[PDB]
Amino acid sequence: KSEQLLRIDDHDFSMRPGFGGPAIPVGVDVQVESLDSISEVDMDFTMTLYLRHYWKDERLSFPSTNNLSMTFDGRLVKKIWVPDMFFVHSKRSFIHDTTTDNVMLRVQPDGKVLYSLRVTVTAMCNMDFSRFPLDTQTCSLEIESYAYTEDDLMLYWKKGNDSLKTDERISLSQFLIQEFHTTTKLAFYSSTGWYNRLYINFTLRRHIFFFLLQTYFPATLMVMLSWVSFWIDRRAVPARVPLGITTVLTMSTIITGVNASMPRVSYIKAVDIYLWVSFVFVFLSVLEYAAVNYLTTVQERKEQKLRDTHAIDKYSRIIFPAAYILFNLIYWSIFS
Amino acid sequence: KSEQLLRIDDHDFSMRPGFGGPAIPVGVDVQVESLDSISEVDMDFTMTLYLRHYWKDERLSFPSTNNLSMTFDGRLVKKIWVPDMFFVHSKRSFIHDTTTDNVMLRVQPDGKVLYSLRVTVTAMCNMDFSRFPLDTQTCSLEIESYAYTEDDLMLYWKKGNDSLKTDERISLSQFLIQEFHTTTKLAFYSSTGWYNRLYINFTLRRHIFFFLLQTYFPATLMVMLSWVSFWIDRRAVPARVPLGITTVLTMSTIITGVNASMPRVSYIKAVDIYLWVSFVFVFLSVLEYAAVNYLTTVQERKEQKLRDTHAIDKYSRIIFPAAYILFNLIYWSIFS
Amino acid sequence: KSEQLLRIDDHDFSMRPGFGGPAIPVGVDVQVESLDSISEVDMDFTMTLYLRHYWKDERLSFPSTNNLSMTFDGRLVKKIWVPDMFFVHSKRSFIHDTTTDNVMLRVQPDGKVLYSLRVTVTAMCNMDFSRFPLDTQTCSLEIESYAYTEDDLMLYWKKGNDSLKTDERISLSQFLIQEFHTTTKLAFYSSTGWYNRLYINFTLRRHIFFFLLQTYFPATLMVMLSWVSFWIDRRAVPARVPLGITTVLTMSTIITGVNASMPRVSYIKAVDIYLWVSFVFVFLSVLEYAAVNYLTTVQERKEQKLRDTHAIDKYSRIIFPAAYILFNLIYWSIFS
Amino acid sequence: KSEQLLRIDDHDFSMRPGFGGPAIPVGVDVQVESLDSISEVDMDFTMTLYLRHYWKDERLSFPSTNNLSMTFDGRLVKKIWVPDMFFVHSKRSFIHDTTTDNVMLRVQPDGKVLYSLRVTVTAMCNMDFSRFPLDTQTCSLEIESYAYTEDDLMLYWKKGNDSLKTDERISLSQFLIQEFHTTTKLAFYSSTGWYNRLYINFTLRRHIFFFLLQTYFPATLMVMLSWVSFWIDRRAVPARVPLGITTVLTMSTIITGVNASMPRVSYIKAVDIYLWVSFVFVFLSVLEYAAVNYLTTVQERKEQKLRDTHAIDKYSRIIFPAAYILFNLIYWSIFS
Amino acid sequence: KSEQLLRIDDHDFSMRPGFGGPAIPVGVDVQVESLDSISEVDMDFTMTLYLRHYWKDERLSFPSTNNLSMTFDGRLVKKIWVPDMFFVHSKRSFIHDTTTDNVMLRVQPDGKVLYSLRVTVTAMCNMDFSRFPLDTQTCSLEIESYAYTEDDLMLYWKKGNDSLKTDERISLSQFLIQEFHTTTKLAFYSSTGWYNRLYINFTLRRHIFFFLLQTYFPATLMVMLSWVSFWIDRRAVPARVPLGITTVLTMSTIITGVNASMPRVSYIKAVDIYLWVSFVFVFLSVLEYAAVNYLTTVQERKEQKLRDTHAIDKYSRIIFPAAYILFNLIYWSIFS
Ligand SMILES: C=C(C)[C@@H]1[C@H]2OC(=O)[C@@H]1[C@]1(O)C[C@H]3O[C@]34C(=O)O[C@H]2[C@]14C
Ligand SMILES: *[C@@H]1O[C@H](CO)[C@@H](O)[C@H](O)[C@H]1NC(C)=O
Ligand SMILES: *[C@@H]1O[C@H](CO)[C@@H](O)[C@H](O)[C@H]1NC(C)=O
Ligand SMILES: *[C@@H]1O[C@H](CO)[C@@H](O)[C@H](O)[C@H]1NC(C)=O
Ligand SMILES: *[C@@H]1O[C@H](CO)[C@@H](O)[C@H](O)[C@H]1NC(C)=O
Ligand SMILES: *[C@@H]1O[C@H](CO)[C@@H](O)[C@H](O)[C@H]1NC(C)=O
Ligand SMILES: *[C@@H]1O[C@H](CO)[C@@H](O)[C@H](O)[C@H]1NC(C)=O
Ligand SMILES: *[C@@H]1O[C@H](CO)[C@@H](O)[C@H](O)[C@H]1NC(C)=O
Ligand SMILES: *[C@@H]1O[C@H](CO)[C@@H](O)[C@H](O)[C@H]1NC(C)=O
Ligand SMILES: *[C@@H]1O[C@H](CO)[C@@H](O)[C@H](O)[C@H]1NC(C)=O
Ligand SMILES: CCCCCCCCCCCC
Ligand SMILES: CCCCCCCCCCCC
Ligand SMILES: CCCCCCCCCCCC
Ligand SMILES: CCCCCCCCCCCC
Ligand SMILES: CCCCCCCCCCCC
Ligand SMILES: CCCCCCCCCCCC
Ligand SMILES: CCCCCCCCCCCC
Ligand SMILES: CCCCCCCCCC
Ligand SMILES: CCCCCCCCCC
Ligand SMILES: CCCCCCCCCC
Ligand SMILES: CCCCCCCCCC
Ligand SMILES: CCCCCCCCCC
Ligand SMILES: CCCCCCCCCC
Ligand SMILES: CCCCCCCCCC
Ligand SMILES: CCCCCCCCCC
Ligand SMILES: CCCCCC
Ligand SMILES: CCCCCC
Ligand SMILES: CCCCCC
Ligand SMILES: CCCCCC
Ligand SMILES: CCCCCC
Ligand SMILES: CCCCCC
Ligand SMILES: CCCCCC
Repeated sequence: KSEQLLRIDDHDFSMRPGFGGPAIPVGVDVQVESLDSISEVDMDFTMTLYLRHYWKDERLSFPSTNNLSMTFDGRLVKKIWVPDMFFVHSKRSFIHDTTTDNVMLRVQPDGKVLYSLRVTVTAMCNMDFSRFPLDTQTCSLEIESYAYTEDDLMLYWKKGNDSLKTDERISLSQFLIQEFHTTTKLAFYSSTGWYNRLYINFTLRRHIFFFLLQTYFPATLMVMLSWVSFWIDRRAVPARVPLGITTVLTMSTIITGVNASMPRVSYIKAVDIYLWVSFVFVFLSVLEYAAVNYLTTVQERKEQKLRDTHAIDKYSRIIFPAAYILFNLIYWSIFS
Repeated sequence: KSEQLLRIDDHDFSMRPGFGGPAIPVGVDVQVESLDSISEVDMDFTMTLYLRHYWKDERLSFPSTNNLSMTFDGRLVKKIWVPDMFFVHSKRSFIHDTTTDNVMLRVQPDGKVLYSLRVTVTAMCNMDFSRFPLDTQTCSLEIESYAYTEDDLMLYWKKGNDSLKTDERISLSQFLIQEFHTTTKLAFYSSTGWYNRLYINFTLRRHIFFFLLQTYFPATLMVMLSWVSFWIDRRAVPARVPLGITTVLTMSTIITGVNASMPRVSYIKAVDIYLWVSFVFVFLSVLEYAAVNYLTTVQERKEQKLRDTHAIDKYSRIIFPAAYILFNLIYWSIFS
Repeated sequence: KSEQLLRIDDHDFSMRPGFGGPAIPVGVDVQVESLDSISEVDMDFTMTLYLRHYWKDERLSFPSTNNLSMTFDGRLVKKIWVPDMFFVHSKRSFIHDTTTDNVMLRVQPDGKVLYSLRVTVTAMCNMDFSRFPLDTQTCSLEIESYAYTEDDLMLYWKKGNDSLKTDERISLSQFLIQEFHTTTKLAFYSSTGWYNRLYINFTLRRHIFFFLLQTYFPATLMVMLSWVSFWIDRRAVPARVPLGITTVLTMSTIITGVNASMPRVSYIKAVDIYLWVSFVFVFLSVLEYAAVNYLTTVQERKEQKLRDTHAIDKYSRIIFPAAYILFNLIYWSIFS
Repeated sequence: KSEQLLRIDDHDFSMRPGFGGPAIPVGVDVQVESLDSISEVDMDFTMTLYLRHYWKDERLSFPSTNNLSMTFDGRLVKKIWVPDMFFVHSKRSFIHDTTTDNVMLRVQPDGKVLYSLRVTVTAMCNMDFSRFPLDTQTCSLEIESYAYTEDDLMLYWKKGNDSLKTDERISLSQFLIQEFHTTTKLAFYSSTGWYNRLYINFTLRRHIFFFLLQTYFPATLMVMLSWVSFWIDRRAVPARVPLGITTVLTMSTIITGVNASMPRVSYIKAVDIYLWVSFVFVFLSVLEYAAVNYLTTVQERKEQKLRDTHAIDKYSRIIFPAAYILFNLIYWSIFS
Repeated sequence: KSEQLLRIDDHDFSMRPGFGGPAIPVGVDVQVESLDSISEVDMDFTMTLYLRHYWKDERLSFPSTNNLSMTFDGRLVKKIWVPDMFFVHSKRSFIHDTTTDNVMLRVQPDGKVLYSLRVTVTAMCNMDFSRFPLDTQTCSLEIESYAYTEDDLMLYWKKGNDSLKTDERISLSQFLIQEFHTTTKLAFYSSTGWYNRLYINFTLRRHIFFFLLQTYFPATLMVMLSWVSFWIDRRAVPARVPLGITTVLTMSTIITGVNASMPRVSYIKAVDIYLWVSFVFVFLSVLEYAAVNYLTTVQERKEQKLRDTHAIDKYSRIIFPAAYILFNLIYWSIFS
């Protein structure tokens, strides 16, 4: 029996290697397999990855006539000491087990150990959508030991920045992913002490032109179309009135449709300001003709009692486009 | 073997410490890690936290030549006595188990024990939406012992109000969170007796300006736009009629769009009252013109058979805005 | 050891108390903790409750110098006999297990046993929506023994109608709950025999005024608006035609919006009849003006070749409202 | 101990009864409790039922001084031989386990065994939606042995067609259920051989009148409303043009609303043909007036330069209704 | 006992057959039962299948007086050596277990083993939607050993291209499935070495005519309808203006409805280009009449101060259709 080469019953595996002395170093490597999904309302993401550990334990040394190592499955894990990593700020996770548990142990003759497993994790990520759709988000995944402080276990990336590998075909449906890198930091708990923590960081961006074409284009077109009425003769009331009222109706339907398809985040975003200012411009163009119609009727009644283009139209033809251009300049300077 | 220092087999661990005498006190600490989500249709919320227990048991004392403690994982729990806490009014919960069970036990040489675990819980929260979107909600999470009354187990907060800690970056997408504090209260069950219960309280609020801009602004603009027809000549029937009918259509589409985007709660809310009163104001503007046109036709026929502005318009120009302003004053005094 | 006071190994716990003789009575109490959700499409509801059992077994009697009882957790269950209750007509259920299994056993010195557990269950409920939104539903939850007939186990409510308790703040978001009571009935299975079954009954109702305001009010307003054209001069064709066609469009949008927000039940309901009759009334008013315009053109052309209000308008002004009022009287007498 | 009356340790229970000889017959009965849900997009249904097995095993015979049988729970199943049935073409399934496993074994003194359990299963069902909403679907649930061919195990319905029972109040929200019956068939696997398979068959149908009223009625009404313009004076251009364009808008909104409420099946169905032919009829009536108005203006200009009802209208008044009637006759003869 | 024929206790089954020598060959067969679902936003598919393994082990040889084989269930798997296959790039999977584990082991007298199990797996699939709805996707399912490299275990298809069988009734609701075939390829890991990998490939396509009729047809019809105004007398302002503005409103509603019914993928697709170019064509025809009306009013004012068809309409009648046809030719040459 191979479990008789390792003196399982001659040693107590409830304590760490080197217990009572200096801390034991443990190295970590990670390979990212895929990004499964992202949730904007719940503010989390899901990832599948390979996790590997490296450490040395003299109690597992065995004699050999050559340099062949021995490989074991998940059944041996319960009989020896292994490091207890967990994912910080996660919501749910599990280890894959088809057709059997995806766990491996490899032991060298001199006592070096490799421990590998395949896991799926959902972790939290705070997001800010004030600048939507020109926003940028940064996310991270954190690893830490649950029960051992830095006095007992020393956690580090095995090969520095070379310890992170990502799949060539990783992609998301509605985001672009870039800038994977690794960092470390020390954390404190008043109950127990200081801990090492490892990080995996990346960035997310959207496709700008899609949102431009879907949202900003129709609003600009409707605002420009409402300016046509300033060039129609003022004597055609049944032509001037329906134009303005139907433009207002169209702008309202567009705004409702746009709201129906965005993530349901209930605070003011950058796209909302643009849409509601355009709605005010279309509203003001209808009141402009109401003032012209009233003053023309007043003059005709006074002339009849005694017995060309109105100035408001001429000034509107200049004022409305200039105001819209000035608003656009300020907006795109603020929001880049 | 470390389990031989603690005389596990020399004691019965189905009974509480101090059995037959005074109740054993147990202290509790809580650290809130995140708020995962909140559901308005089912009226519940989800939370992840650390739970910690403190107590003393002389049966676990072991000799030591120094003052170092021993740490064990979840495999020891089944061999000793531990407190049986549960969450009152909860719907589902679980303990995280990747890469192993997130359970820890630490024993001092004099017999003091610390018991810590990491858990996610879903709990019920009754809410009232009569004043939507100006409503305020209060929620709480409750802890109690399942099998021991106040005569056997004494449950209390370990450090008073300092025993509750919350994450620096706790947030929700559609709510504002504030005012965490802890309380205690005694509960009675007729079948077994009196129990101590612990509480964690917090408050929720919405972003008012977003809802103002999305809902109250368009309705007011449409109501004011319907008043333009009072200033247009009564002889232009093909201009006066379409304006009113199209304003009614626009108001109806806005109401349908707003209804589709709110949580599906089937009773009358504050925002419903405002919207349907504005729909009546636009409705009454169409009947006013119907009366003006009918009386004009009757007068003209009477004059021709025998062989200026109508008073209704002059009165309407004043009466409609004053009534709308009075309604707004009453509404905003009642709903603040 | 506490399990040595009870002669576990001296008795056979695969058989019921009193085996071979009269049936053993078992009493039941239920405390309803919350109603979690209800689904109209799948016709089921979810509930959380406490379940308690009472019976006597002399094999569990133990000597004592006093009258104190002993409490055990869920680990003792597998070593003794317990009743096997199950929920009839259920779809899924589970027992809570955080931080440990929510199971309790208390044994009296004379052998009386109390068995308590906390459970969540989803159960079916047939619903009929023919009278929506004026419908009323009755539901029940049923309890029965799986393997013992009435000749072996006798099941009853321990304290009659006082055995059911409900929470003071139990509520549903879209329903009103009323009239909790308990009942019993005998059931027959041809393979095994007769069984006792216990029932918990309750009733559900809706908020009528919300549905009235959301659905019946706008349709009535639009129907009344379509009658305005009967008072407009027939010589204004470009005002009479657009009014009718726009009213038809508005009614269609209202009907589509209402259908989009109701439960997706694919058969005719009370509200559907009302909406489509109002649609026909608005449709018939457009044909009315088509007849008036055609006859007027014929009359003028005949007179010119040969070289007031039309009666149809006068009669329509009376007939249409009378017909609508008659329809309303019949409808609301049938559907209350 | 009842498990010592049956000589458990004196027999090998890894081999079937009668091993080495003729196949052992096993009878099956089924009782259907409910139909839980049905998914048209994923093409599956969910069912809850009781499964009962009958067979004889002489090794389980025990002596008795009377004719009583012994009852056991699910704990005995692991110690004897039982048949290994499974559901063919299923997606997921489970056995209910509250308050304990819903499994029963009843053994006669002479060795006859009854094995009963309560199970929930999700099974696939291929559907064809070409004739929606006038389509009919057929579904089945299949039962087979996993590891034994017909040379070892003979599987059959115990009581012919009387072996299937259904609940008196089984129903679905959007379908009607009918025609339950049972069949059998032999199947071949190249790796192992022949197997017996058992079937449960039923039929599903829709409510026709609901779909008629929601879809076919409004489209026909709009098509008939477009014919009104043929009877209006050709000189009323601002009355003729908006009527046609608004009818087109109403029809388009109706089609979009109807599409939004159906299951998302991406190929041509029967209702799509009707709606899009009606849209073409409304489109063609607008071009008809564009032709009449153009020819009228050409004639007037020619006569003025030189110094009644148009035939197109007269012929359209007859042609359009006749073509629509003919289309309806063909459609309802093809789709019944 | 049957397990005493196989010398279980005489062998170490933690090591592979032939340890220390050449690699052991393992053959694989697959039968596909169904395709359960597909998610375009999350980019995965779900499959149910049978997996079979073939290999030889001398340690399981047993003497026999005939040539009959023995069959075992999943309980024997834990006592012998079996291959550890897993699915590469999978998100979740499980093995069916109703009414017991769907696992079979059959052993020949000479030591040949067949190992069969039934599993459901969800695997990722990168998709590209640039050419939607004329896009084509290719998918694969991958099988590999978790712990043994090519120096220990040789993995191959048992019968080449004949090792894959698919159900005759495999189908999807919204896709067509075709071209199943198998391949192999070697993969390298820097940590451990070289592995064999097996592939199963297939292709997906859509129903083109459905999307043509639902999307491209209404947009083309509305573009053609906007050309009618070029043939109407320029002096009918209340007929020309409403036609254009209502055409714009109709096109906008169509675009919103189509966007609401497509998968939520946030980048530009082929259908989006066609729809927004058609919207521009309708927008430009409204400015065309704005120019004609202004130039006519200027001329009449100049002539009055001093005391037929306008050319723009004549040229528009030719230019607009030619440009649309040219755009269609270029678009359909690019996207096939
Ligand atoms: C249907 C709509 C949008 C309105 C309705 O009334 C309007 O004012 C809008 C208009 O687009 C413009 C005007 O021609 C219209 C008409 O008389 O009825 C209709 C027409 C077409
Ligand atoms: C490799 O194995 C041989 C025994 O064959 C041993 O002598 C040698 O030291 C080993 N080398 C290493 C690097 O372990
Ligand atoms: C890893 O590389 C990144 C590159 O952005 C760098 O920022 C980071 O400091 C590096 N970490 C280490 C440990 O070198
Ligand atoms: C600290 O440990 C020493 C043992 O070296 C012990 O004698 C001493 O009492 C301990 N101090 C306290 C405060 O427990
Ligand atoms: C803790 O502080 C909160 C702060 O509002 C207070 O309400 C509560 O009473 C305090 N509890 C105790 C025990 O002091
Ligand atoms: C109460 O306990 C005493 C022993 O202290 C016993 O003698 C007596 O019978 C008990 N009475 C009851 C009612 O249990
Ligand atoms: C209990 O009270 C309810 C109240 O309506 C009644 O319906 C029921 O029949 C009563 N049962 C008994 C056993 O008294
Ligand atoms: C019934 O039991 C009696 C003894 O109680 C026995 O003699 C008889 O044979 C039995 N009959 C059957 C049909 O089991
Ligand atoms: C078939 O079984 C017989 C035993 O009756 C045996 O002698 C013979 O060798 C077997 N044949 C083969 C091809 O293994
Ligand atoms: C299996 O069949 C496919 C069918 O096209 C073919 O492409 C492939 O080369 C075949 N594989 C082998 C190993 O022949
Ligand atoms: C058509 C409305 C948008 C006008 C501005 C063009 C977009 C410039 C934004 C650049 C983002 C990097
Ligand atoms: C409240 C935080 C800054 C957001 C500013 C919103 C201003 C809305 C203006 C809309 C104009 C119609
Ligand atoms: C836009 C219509 C609302 C005008 C009144 C403003 C609301 C006043 C109360 C706001 C609560 C903070
Ligand atoms: C049912 C609770 C009282 C709420 C009062 C609603 C009154 C709304 C009137 C709307 C008039 C159009
Ligand atoms: C406005 C349409 C409803 C008119 C009838 C009034 C409601 C009567 C039914 C009341 C049911 C409680
Ligand atoms: C199908 C069950 C009887 C329901 C009768 C509904 C009749 C509605 C007629 C609507 C005509 C506009
Ligand atoms: C940005 C990737 C190429 C897509 C170009 C889209 C151009 C659409 C033009 C629409 C004209 C209104
Ligand atoms: C905001 C007030 C709207 C009503 C004003 C109507 C136009 C005024 C013409 C002088
Ligand atoms: C009537 C003079 C030209 C009108 C267009 C002015 C455009 C303003 C852009 C600054
Ligand atoms: C509720 C009134 C519906 C009919 C309106 C008729 C207008 C009256 C003009 C005298
Ligand atoms: C023509 C007099 C001014 C019209 C508007 C009056 C508004 C009064 C608000 C109370
Ligand atoms: C159902 C007939 C629709 C066309 C009739 C148009 C009105 C004719 C009035 C004489
Ligand atoms: C102008 C003659 C009457 C028009 C209605 C005829 C209907 C034709 C259906 C065959
Ligand atoms: C000279 C014709 C003017 C047409 C109206 C222009 C308004 C839109 C400019 C982009
Ligand atoms: C009035 C001149 C003919 C108009 C038809 C032009 C169609 C151009 C398609 C190439
Ligand atoms: C807001 C434009 C109208 C100007 C009134 C003088
Ligand atoms: C009198 C000129 C008014 C201009 C307003 C835009
Ligand atoms: C709604 C105002 C009506 C007044 C008629 C005299
Ligand atoms: C708004 C109605 C006024 C009535 C004046 C005669
Ligand atoms: C409503 C029908 C009126 C008939 C008058 C002659
Ligand atoms: C509808 C076509 C009419 C043809 C008249 C010559
Ligand atoms: C479409 C532009 C034509 C210009 C004719 C002079």
